[PDB]
Amino acid sequence: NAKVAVLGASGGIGQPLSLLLKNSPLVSRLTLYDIAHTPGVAADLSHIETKAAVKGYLGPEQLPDCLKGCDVVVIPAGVPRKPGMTRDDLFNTNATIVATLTAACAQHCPEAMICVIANPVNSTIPITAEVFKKHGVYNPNKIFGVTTLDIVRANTFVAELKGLDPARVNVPVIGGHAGKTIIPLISQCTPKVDFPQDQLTALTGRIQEAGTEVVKAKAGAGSATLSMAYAGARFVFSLVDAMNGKEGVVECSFVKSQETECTYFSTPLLLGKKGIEKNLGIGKVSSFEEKMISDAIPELKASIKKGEDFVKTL
Amino acid sequence: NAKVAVLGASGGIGQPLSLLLKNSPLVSRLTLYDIAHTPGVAADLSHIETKAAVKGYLGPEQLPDCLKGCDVVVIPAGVPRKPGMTRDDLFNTNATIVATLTAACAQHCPEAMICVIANPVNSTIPITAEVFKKHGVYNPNKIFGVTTLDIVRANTFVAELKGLDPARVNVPVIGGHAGKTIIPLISQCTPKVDFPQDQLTALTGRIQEAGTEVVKAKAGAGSATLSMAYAGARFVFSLVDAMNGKEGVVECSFVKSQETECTYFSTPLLLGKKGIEKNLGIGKVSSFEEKMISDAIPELKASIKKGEDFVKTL
Amino acid sequence: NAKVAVLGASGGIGQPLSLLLKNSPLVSRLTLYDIAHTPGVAADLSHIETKAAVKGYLGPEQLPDCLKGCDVVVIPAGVPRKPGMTRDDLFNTNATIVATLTAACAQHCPEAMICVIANPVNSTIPITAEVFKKHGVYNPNKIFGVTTLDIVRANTFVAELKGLDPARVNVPVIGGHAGKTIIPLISQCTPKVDFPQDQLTALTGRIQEAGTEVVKAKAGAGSATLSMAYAGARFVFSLVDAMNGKEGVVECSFVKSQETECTYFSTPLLLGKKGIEKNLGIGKVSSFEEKMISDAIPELKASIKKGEDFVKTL
Amino acid sequence: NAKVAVLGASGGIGQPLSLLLKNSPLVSRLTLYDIAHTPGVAADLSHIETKAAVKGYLGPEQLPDCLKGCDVVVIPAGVPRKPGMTRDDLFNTNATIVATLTAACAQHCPEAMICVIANPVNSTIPITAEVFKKHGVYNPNKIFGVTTLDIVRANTFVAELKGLDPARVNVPVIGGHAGKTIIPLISQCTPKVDFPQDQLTALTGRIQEAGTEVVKAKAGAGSATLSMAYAGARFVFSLVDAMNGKEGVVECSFVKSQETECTYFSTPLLLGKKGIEKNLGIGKVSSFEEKMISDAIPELKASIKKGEDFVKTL
Repeated sequence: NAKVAVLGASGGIGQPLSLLLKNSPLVSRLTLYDIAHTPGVAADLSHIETKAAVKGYLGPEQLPDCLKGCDVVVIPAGVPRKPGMTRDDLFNTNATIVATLTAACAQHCPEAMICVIANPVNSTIPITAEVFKKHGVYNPNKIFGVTTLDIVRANTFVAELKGLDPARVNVPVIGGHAGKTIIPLISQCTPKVDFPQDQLTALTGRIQEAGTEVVKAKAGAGSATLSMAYAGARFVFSLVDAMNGKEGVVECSFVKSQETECTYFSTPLLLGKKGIEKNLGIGKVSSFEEKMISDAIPELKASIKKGEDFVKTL
Repeated sequence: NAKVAVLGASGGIGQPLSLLLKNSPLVSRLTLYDIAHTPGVAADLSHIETKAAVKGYLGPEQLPDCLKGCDVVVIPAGVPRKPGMTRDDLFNTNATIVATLTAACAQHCPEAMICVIANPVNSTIPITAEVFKKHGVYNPNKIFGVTTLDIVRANTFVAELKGLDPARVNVPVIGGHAGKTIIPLISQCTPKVDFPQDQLTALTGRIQEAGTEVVKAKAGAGSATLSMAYAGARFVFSLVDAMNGKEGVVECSFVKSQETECTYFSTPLLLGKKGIEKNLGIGKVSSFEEKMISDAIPELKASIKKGEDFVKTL
Repeated sequence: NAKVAVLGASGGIGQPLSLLLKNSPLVSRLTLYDIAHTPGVAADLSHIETKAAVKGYLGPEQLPDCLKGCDVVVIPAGVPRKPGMTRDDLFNTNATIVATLTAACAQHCPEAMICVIANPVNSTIPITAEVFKKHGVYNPNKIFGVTTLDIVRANTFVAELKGLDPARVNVPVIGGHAGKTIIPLISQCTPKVDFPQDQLTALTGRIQEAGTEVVKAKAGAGSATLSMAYAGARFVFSLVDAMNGKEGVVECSFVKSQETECTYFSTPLLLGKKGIEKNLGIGKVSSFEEKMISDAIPELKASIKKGEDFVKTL
Repeated sequence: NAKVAVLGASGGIGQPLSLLLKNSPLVSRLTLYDIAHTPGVAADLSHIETKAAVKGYLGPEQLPDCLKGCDVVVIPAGVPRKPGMTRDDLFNTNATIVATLTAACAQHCPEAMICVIANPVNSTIPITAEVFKKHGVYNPNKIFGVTTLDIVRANTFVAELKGLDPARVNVPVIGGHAGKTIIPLISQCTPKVDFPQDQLTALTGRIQEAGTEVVKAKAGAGSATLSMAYAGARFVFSLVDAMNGKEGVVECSFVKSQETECTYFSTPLLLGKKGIEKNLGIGKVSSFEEKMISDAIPELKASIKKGEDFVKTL
């Protein structure tokens, strides 16, 4: 009986994401928000033979009605990358977007799970947290930076190289969601896999640059949409399952953390009825993986401070 | 184990359809075709953690490679309606698209199952058949006009009026896929439902004009995409299941038919390893439903001849 | 000091057309209307260092304000063709667009010159006329189906074949604006040009199919925009010159006509202070050109009745 | 006689710019380049009844054919701003675009005038210069950062405030093209105008933020396109006129400079057959203007350095 809001539902990620959500028997009400096209998207989806009641909402005047009574809010809203851009180049525009939408969440559904897809996640989660603090309703167990696509990619790339079924591969990925902050823990992969250091370095590099690879491949027509819809759907379903009392639900996500000196960090999280049940931590890692964690912390701290400083000027 | 081609994979229907197919454990290879953007879409989808190998093809030169060894070909390729248009306003453009694509199918994967989504279906299926006849490889048990969205809509609308779960509702829909040729057999609905004639006529009208309702809702941004992807995926999965040896698989579809005076007609079909195993026919219908069939036949025969005459001029 | 309104100013034709008008010393006020994006287009254009005052209007509330006091209204509003479509395939969408916009013109600037670009012109001019008749303000000397791009094309193609300066070439084009109804009168060209038959036939066909040529070349990204903006601007400037009292201003345009049995027809028109001063008629033509007129008449009459019937269904 | 290449001809600026160039009797050959849509744009423009021969080129394989024999190359190519973005956010994308395109210019038409519109101009001109240096063909009198839109805006705003014909207004604008580096010299305006400091400050701020104002007004639909096409065309025509031997042609442009400590800077330039004939310098300025110059130099220096360092990484 989960009530889910999608903010940015008319965009490239938002539409196929809303489809996957509508198709699931976990969702009872699907409220869609954007600045354009939502009524059409809602009409389209409302015809699908599943139980989820689909409602479309349009413009900041209707945003409160979209959020009212929501259990989960997913935020794919945001400007995508063009070839040559870094995720950091999107900060100025997407920071304003996230601050506005999460302010409405703080006011109208403060108890909801907030899942931010909007890049750069390393900065937009700190923004979300500070906005919630401003409204006096900050719960760090309920705010999630969606990094699930990194794990999905890692699983796929490991499966391809080792001739495995990616459905039965699980690579923990930690740190953040940008460049060298993406740290795939191949040593913790199930099933156990052994790559030589040159192949391991190549695999790790491809995981880190996978987003840019897709941006390049689309050649100006945006960034990952369909795989991001898949990964965002996976995360929401995991979260909704856990809220309904499903046990053993573990997902990596960029959250308020005390695992490192970084105040926000991605690690495997046991999810439960109140959101984050337990942060399962970094765990035992190789020297190579330790080196990556060390190199990533400087950029993570910088991205975090950037997001915090943006909210200070509001 | 199925090898599925999606012709028009970069379009509004094509992209979410390709996503749903990539997510399926029934698909082992997914080849995508379009005249633009296919490499970007293929790169996007290839990151998803499922077994299906994804490959993107671009331009008519690469169309043969896309079709090589395919088991099922799905054709969402086509121009969508704008508000005010009838499906027949798309005839000239989509007839040419279907004629070109199905000609490539006849040459390069004649044994494959051909699922045509491109509208107007009442003419484009006749076009497909005549193209296959011209190449001397016409198998009427393997060419399908996808009407599944009509059934999906009928199930949803009946479920909403009776307060049922759409997953437990099954409404046979017969005839064709345009206006009054869409004939929902509410008298054969499982479970049995009783409407007074005024509500039954309103429900019947809603099902018939649902496509136009979505076009009006999208207000220039195309026609049904996400619900059509769902409906298209449903039909493909039913078909692939039946091909692997699943029993009792029944789907309505616009096909070569001897059930009425129309040479092509939509009825529930028992699917199997060779495609259509048995046409289950119209069955017993109400007087109201009998009148709808009688009134639809002239339009169906007209649309069929229009498609046949188009191929005849080529 | 002309006041010009552009209805559909945010579209593919509208924006470059608006630029050309803003750049002209003949325009003192430029009012722009559309259902989206107009404020941004007006803001952009308002920075240009010419005298024309630019104002952007958005939505039905503001449409009357755009039209009040206008000398000329240009209506590029309408959906463009995709490859394989005929101009007639756009009728059912563009008919309502033209009906709505010309009704506002009839109410708010009935004395203005009404220049309809929206296709299919052979049907949308009849619509415009009947709308003006319904409002009791029909002046056939002020309603113009813009065929100017046919003449511009003919001039270019003749000039290229003969190696002439296209600025010194003038080819009358008569009939209508769709395929075989486009009748270039190469026999009346200035300077007089003599082509061998095979070149003459190829030239004539190229002129007739030029729009489809551009649609093909654009491969789904619409139809002629930049050259249509040029041609539309040329026609407006000719109208304004004539309104300012310039002598001998001649333009072909699709207008109410008694030159043939067709109630609307394009011929060279002497323009004056009140619009059409004198219809100069078909004049002396060749046998090849006479046969083209004969072939065009049935299609034109069909297109005209289609537009007339549409208004009668309202 | 002038052969002009437009690199980025299919974009928002490129299309209307190409139209204005096609319309000009100063242009005899027009070559259009982009990575998509160019064939359609070229076909469209090739129908216009002016002498300029139009040809379209698609993809890096055809870029050399586009550039050979060119007298002037204009580069509007580049990603536009979204609301929130600074021009600096576009650096990474547009730097790569400019680096690639200007490398091709240095290889295939090193004698051509190079007019860079792509922002941030304060960095992309340094990129252009260094790329030409690498190929041993650097001519600083032929490389221009197009700042003309700032002058066009200043003229319009001054004219509007004083009720003047903007055609008779001329405001020199110096420095660069980004925020506080845009320095309008109102003290050197012709005709002489007098504003109180409060008005002068607001007018000055209005000119500096004009680009951001349009981005806001377009609300996500890009940045200035039509006015930039006007301003780009103006500059190209001034340059081509000067190349034809017209005397007294003066335009402000961001060029290699020794007028200040900045190695690149915008001031009024006397144009001629060699490109830059003479740099006319800053001239006599007010205290207010002197202060703006002092405050801008640090940012200009950083932008120049940033561009130079980028080329080192290639």
